[PDB]
Amino acid sequence: HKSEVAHRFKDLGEENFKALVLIAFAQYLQQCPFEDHVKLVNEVTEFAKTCVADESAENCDKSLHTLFGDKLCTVATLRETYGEMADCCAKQEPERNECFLQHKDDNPNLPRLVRPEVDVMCTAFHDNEETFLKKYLYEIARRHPYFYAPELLFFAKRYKAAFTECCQAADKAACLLPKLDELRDEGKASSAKQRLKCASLQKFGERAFKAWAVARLSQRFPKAEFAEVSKLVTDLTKVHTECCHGDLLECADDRADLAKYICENQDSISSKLKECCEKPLLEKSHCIAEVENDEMPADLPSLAADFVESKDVCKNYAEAKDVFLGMFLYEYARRHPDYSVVLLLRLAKTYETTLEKCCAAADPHECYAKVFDEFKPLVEEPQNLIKQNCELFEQLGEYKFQNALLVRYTKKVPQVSTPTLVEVSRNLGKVGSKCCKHPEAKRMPCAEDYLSVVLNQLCVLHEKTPVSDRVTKCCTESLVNRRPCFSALEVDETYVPKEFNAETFTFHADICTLSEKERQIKKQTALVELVKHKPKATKEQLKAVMDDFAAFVEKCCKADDKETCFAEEGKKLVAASQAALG
Ligand SMILES: CCCCCCCCCCCCCC(=O)O
Ligand SMILES: CCCCCCCCCCCCCC(=O)O
Ligand SMILES: CCCCCCCCCCCCCC(=O)O
Ligand SMILES: CCCCCCCCCCCCCC(=O)O
Repeated sequence: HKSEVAHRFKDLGEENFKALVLIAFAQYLQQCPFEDHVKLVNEVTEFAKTCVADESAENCDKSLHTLFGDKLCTVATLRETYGEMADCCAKQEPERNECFLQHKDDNPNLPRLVRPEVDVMCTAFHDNEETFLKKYLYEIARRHPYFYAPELLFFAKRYKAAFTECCQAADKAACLLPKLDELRDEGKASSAKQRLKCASLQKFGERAFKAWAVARLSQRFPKAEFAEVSKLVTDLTKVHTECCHGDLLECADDRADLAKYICENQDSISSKLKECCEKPLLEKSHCIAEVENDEMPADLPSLAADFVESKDVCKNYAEAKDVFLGMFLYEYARRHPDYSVVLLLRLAKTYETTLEKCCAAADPHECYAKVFDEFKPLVEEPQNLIKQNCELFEQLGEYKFQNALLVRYTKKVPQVSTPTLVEVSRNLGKVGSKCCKHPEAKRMPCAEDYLSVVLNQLCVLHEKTPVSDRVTKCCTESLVNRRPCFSALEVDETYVPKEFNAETFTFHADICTLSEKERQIKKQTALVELVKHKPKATKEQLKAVMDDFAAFVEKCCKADDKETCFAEEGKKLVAASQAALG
């Protein structure tokens, strides 16, 4: 209407409004105390209500941008705390807003946010639920000022439900700790996934992005016509482009518009949207993004007629190459919800390479007659990797699977740090356990998505402290080529072994009184260092050692003296091992 603020307040509801205002202020004023933000929230909410009562009331017809920037510029310590950010206030909109946006600090220097003990958390949750949760929301938003505010709200509500259920359980910790871990990991991945999509857009351009959206939306909405998918791809590309620039309101409005269009057109798109489309504005976009794949229509024909048989392939291609490739991609993807999106794009690139060569060659239709054959080994490559790795997972369990991976990747890239090798290997093993309990139909997209996050963490860490030319290569490739680049890593025959360090392999009784988790990580750290010291060590030779180390740890955590069993048996274990592996 006349009043954007009034209109937001009506659409979100007072509770969501207050939480979004808190996140937004926290994201821009990363260094003000919680109590300051509480007071800004209350003033803004007060003013909002006046508008709701009367859109003609004073100031109620200013833009949300103008109101927000005005409010920021009234912060008394703005120059003293934020330095050059206060210079934004000398500008008029929209420059002022742009200026504010650029001064968000993606790397604030704040202490890590520690998880308190369970009884401490549950007690504060009971004694003042609202401030417990809102102060958490503030601590998180100010540490991640680009994280999309409504998704951050969706996480906050899941935490609230976590505390609600677990703080009244018999074993509070056993209930609560798994949920907090799950949520922390989902959140960190979700944020790493937003960042990664924006970086890929930048580096690879808008056409690769559109290719990716085609494949993905085509899998999702297999009954939509190409021109409907193409339309969503164009809109989605705009949404993601604007959301990467970072203005909350511009991103939210784009996301709302698309959700609305989709909901007004369910019968052209998918039959699984009814639920999402009935949800309030706040949750619509999010629910649609997560909607399960529609059913494939059923009597769909071979792509042969259109894409290989037809006289006109080269004509139809030449007339609009991306549209033709896009149609190829659409028809492929909609028939294959069981493929990774990156597999579909390799196949599209193969087809494109083939048309480019064949359509300019002596006999086009002869030249590309056999193109679909090129696809077979690109499909089977990941399928067979999934079966080889998942069989290994079933034989070993998760922990021993992680150990095999640790041995595996240490030999390939022994220049990687141990903590990186250990974190990534543990994490890849978690992808094992997650995705290998899916049936075939769902295995490839599972791995793609979870691998995408682990192999991005790997790349993130590594480009921060570079050490392997091979890893930097795989990290700087197209996202299409990232994972196969990693699967092609070969043992580093060039590697000079690490020199023996007695400390590295000295163990104390404190390890008997460590978490299951933390003991594992110390055993896995030693395993890596064992491989880094004896890289040519054999599978039988490694297992001999592990079996002895295992015996050792039971023995020395089972005695009346602990301290010296660990020093005494230790010296013995290490001696035995150093001559077993020659
Ligand atoms: C109608 C939307 C445009 C779709 C363009 C199709 C391009 C398909 C083949 C090339 C694959 C690009 C993958 C990449 O380089 O990241
Ligand atoms: C005395 C109260 C003055 C009212 C403050 C303005 C309320 C609107 C807040 C808009 C927050 C959105 C931030 C953004 O995306 O840039
Ligand atoms: C699977 C596509 C269905 C379309 C649903 C529209 C929502 C996508 C918006 C994406 C960009 C927003 C920023 C983010 O939260 O990552
Ligand atoms: C280089 C010779 C010193 C060898 C010392 C033994 C190192 C043992 C670490 C093995 C990790 C145990 C695997 C496990 O059971 O979790």
